[PDB]
Amino acid sequence: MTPNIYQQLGLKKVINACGKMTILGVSSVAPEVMQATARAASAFVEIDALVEKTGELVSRYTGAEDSYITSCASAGIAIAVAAAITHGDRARVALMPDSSGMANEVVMLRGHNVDYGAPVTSAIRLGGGRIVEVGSSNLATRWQLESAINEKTAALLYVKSHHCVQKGMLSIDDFVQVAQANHLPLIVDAAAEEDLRGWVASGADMVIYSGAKAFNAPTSGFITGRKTWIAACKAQHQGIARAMKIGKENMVGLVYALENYHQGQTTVTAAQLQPVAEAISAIHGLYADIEQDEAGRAIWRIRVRVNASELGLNAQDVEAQLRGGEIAIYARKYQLHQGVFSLDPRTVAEGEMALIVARLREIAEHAAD
Amino acid sequence: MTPNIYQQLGLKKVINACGKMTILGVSSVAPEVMQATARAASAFVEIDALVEKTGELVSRYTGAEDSYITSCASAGIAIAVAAAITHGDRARVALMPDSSGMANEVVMLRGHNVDYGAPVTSAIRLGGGRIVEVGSSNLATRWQLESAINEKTAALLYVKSHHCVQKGMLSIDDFVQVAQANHLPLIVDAAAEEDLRGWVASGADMVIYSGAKAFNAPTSGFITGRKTWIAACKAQHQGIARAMKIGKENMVGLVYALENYHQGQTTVTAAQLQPVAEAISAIHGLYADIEQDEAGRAIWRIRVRVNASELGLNAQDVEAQLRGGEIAIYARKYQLHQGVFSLDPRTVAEGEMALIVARLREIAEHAAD
Amino acid sequence: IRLGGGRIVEVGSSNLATRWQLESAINEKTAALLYVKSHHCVQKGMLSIDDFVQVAQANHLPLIVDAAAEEDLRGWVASGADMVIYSGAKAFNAPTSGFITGRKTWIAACKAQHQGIARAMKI
Ligand SMILES: [Ca+2]
Ligand SMILES: [Ca+2]
Ligand SMILES: [Ca+2]
Ligand SMILES: [Ca+2]
Ligand SMILES: [Ca+2]
Ligand SMILES: [Ca+2]
Ligand SMILES: [Ca+2]
Ligand SMILES: [Ca+2]
Ligand SMILES: [Ca+2]
Repeated sequence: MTPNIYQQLGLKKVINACGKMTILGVSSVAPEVMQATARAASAFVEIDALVEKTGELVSRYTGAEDSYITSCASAGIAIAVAAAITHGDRARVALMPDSSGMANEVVMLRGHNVDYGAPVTSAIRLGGGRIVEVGSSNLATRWQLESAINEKTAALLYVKSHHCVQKGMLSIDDFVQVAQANHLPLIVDAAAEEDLRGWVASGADMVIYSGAKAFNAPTSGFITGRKTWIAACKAQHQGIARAMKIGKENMVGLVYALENYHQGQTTVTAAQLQPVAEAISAIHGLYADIEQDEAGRAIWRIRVRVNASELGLNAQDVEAQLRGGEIAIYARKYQLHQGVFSLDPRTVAEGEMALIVARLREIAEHAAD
Repeated sequence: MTPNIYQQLGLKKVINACGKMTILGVSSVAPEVMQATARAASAFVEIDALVEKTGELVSRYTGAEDSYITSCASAGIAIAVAAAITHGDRARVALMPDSSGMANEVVMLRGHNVDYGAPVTSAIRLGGGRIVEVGSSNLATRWQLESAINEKTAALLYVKSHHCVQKGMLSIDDFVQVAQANHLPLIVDAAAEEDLRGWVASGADMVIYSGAKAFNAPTSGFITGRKTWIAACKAQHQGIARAMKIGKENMVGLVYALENYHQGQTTVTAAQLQPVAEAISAIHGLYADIEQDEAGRAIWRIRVRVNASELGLNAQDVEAQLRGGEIAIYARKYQLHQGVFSLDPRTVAEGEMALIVARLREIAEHAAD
Repeated sequence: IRLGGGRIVEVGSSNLATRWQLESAINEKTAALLYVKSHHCVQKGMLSIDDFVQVAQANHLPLIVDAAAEEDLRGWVASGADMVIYSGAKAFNAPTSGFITGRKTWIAACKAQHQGIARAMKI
């Protein structure tokens, strides 16, 4: 392959087969999307008019009243909290994140206090919020959520993620009901979610997505929800949002990435994966098969099982040599203890499949057995 | 002209003749720079290796030990303060911006407390800093700077800007001497500055630039300085810097924009401006002449003076109709009270000069006199 | 200001000050608004004397104007300021002196200071 730009700077060529991981650059933007960004970058625009129009265009995909584009989902969380605390008041916006003497408590489940590389507490604290944790890490009841609300509460936060505790937690419906009964905004963190309308439709006031993670967009994120609260988010441009800046180029890039996602994307069919699966199985000690997501639909992956006796290496040794090689090959390390590594083709580009098989055989030949 | 992407979204075509203004998108990235960004966006990379290499490449232009790329200059200020307060300690990084019980005072001149669309206080406060203002708005002595230092002081901040009070303030040398005498880091805000080496060479520990403003780069900024303090800046990726994210694409874009700036750029010569100046003077009531910067070198601009009696409109009426027209034309509004507006050709692209002259005549014809 | 018992509340930045910033600084602890006319002050980007008069009269608070070097005796009183301060030596080549001029109700409160802090500022 012709060397990528990172190879030209002295870095390794990376093959992504794990997923949208922040340690590898999150996502690969489509070339059609980068064209729209470059044309936007090479021209001036009235930013105030761009903010409204991009919010209007993004809202067409989410079904909310208005939308606001941010630099990332973490910035969306900080802005959404600041919106709930300041109500858009220009004086309070300049004070953030020193919310002294204001209603600044953000109520969330303890099971949702998650670390995605950085603690979700940091994003909330940047917006001026003070975290109030509800329930235990394994169980949370509704009366615990209702008792946590008092005159200092500024917002409720619901976090949707596989990082969160999956059982024993309250439903999104419980948060909506408690929030509207106390006349408080409900904020939803759906950073990796691809469902654009489901979280807004549930009655949440502000929902936060990450444009890079889910929709393979240039570095971006957006808040979508009620126009009154989105307006309070926009007011943060004179405050904390000035440090979380996204330019006109990536604002446009997100919009075209949403349209590129809405038009549809041709996912890799199972028929295409089988030739790659057969080649890996030919290697001594490696057995490869195509597997749909055991708990998910419309996702095909190549599961590879390693026999230490035949190959001479365990699955941990294979995965490490895949990354450590001259071409950094990142596979899924979930079931590595069980002797299995898997390949997610969604982040794999054309031809990259063949290179992974070549490295697998080279690792086998270097066993020398 | 073929409609730009913003025109396709329903927005006005903008002609920039004022300068790098945040209300118009700051800057126009060079097409060669956008190519490097698109290739970077369409590929994965080990971010940890990219952070070091980009810091090394940026440091070649500034002469500092190391460098760190940020989303904007405001993010660089927040990170630099957090670096001075946390010293890179992972526990303190997670606490920001709640720097309770730490040395968190940032000492700066009151004459440097400026508003660039957002108060510089907001960026400092996001990093955990508490502002300590030195001197008055018109005068600041050295003993005032030395008396402000105590065991709670975390850093000294020097702000370079035309927004700052120009006379009566302390020199950069005074800040360096006081900072090193108390063993405290000196932070310099040089967001719009094009001098990459002068501020680092003066002995400042961390200097902050804006990649978009000065070097016509995609949305970016960087901190450059001593490796020990830059290391404390990098440590903020697990804390407040997670919300001020810049992706791999604009990280590369800044590096290629610095090389595109270092190779040199062909500035518009005075000979090229004269045809445009002559056409404007042909209009009744308008007198146009080329003028070098009265206080600056190597900057040519087209100063246009309006005669209300002849034209029928004052300079304020002309400037407003330039912006309000179907093509938004932004001129310099500094001496508009004196009956003069000027045209800065640095942000004007090829052919855009001719369109401005056409609108000027249309405004004159619509006088109907 | 501190000799008179005041605690300073600063509005805006050194280069820019908006009206909503001026109005937000007013609260139940506010005792007066102060406008300073001088070449020492920042010229561009600051609020006009009219903005201070309107905000002061909207909160029933006294507006104080420092016009020490000003030779305009009537212009600052005419704008509606409650107390305007001049320096007799600076502008009118007088022996060491100064004066406060303004509304009779507030000048009376100034005269009342002769039993207090004004005993140390004797003319
Ligand atoms: Ca509201
Ligand atoms: Ca749902
Ligand atoms: Ca072993
Ligand atoms: Ca080789
Ligand atoms: Ca250190
Ligand atoms: Ca210098
Ligand atoms: Ca008129
Ligand atoms: Ca027409
Ligand atoms: Ca007057």
